[PDB]
Amino acid sequence: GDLQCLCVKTTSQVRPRHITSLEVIKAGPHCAVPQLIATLKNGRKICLDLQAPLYKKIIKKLLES
Amino acid sequence: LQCLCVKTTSQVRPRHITSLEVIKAGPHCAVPQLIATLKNGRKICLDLQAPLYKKIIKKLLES
Amino acid sequence: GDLQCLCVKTTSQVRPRHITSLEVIKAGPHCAVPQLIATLKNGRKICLDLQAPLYKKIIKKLLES
Amino acid sequence: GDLQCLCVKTTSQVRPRHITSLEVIKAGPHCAVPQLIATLKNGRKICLDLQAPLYKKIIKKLLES
Repeated sequence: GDLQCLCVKTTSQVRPRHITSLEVIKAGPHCAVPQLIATLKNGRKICLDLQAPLYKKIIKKLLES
Repeated sequence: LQCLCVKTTSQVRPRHITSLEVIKAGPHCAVPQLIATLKNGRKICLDLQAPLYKKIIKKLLES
Repeated sequence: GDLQCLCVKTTSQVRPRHITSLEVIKAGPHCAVPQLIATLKNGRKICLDLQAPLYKKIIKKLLES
Repeated sequence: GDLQCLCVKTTSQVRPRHITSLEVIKAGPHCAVPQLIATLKNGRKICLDLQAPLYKKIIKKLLES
């Protein structure tokens, strides 16, 4: 009932080098769970697995760009 | 149908929307996706209802 | 204020067909004018002219699956 | 290109608790450096310096949210 989240289904089926941006959204009254939304080169957006290995490395790639 | 916007909503006040992202239908997602960002920072998926997104696009393009 | 307009100038020579995503940004502290960021199939991003009707057609092509 | 850097300056100090969203934009034709966009409760957006631990504390603050 308190999970009106954009991120319903997540993924790990993406190459880190294809991510142009990552948004980390705090849990809130509407979606009381953290959210990781990543944008691809094609403008396509996807949700990443809260605690899967991939996100950690996506963040490293981004910062060293 | 490997979308982001699996469940959409119309419960939103057009005036609180700071940005709207319109995503074209593709191989990973059968239909178009409307992703609005509110002032507080929150993101949501809008219902593909012409009168509603038209109103929204108007307030944004006329700001 | 920490932010400024993202758009420097707009592009008029582009095919609606090549746009994968369009971001419409309301005016505010960051920028006194609305912004239309179109992402192309290759990943390139451009800004569209507000006066120009070109975008009303891109929104059409986009909104129809 | 059509786009310039969104961040014209940065805010070297803010309490991790004010942030509701952190967008990490990788360097590209739009900007030669990464950019850290933090959205505050009031809806204010500030840019952060690319200091590893400092925002890596804002990111965990958000993930453990």
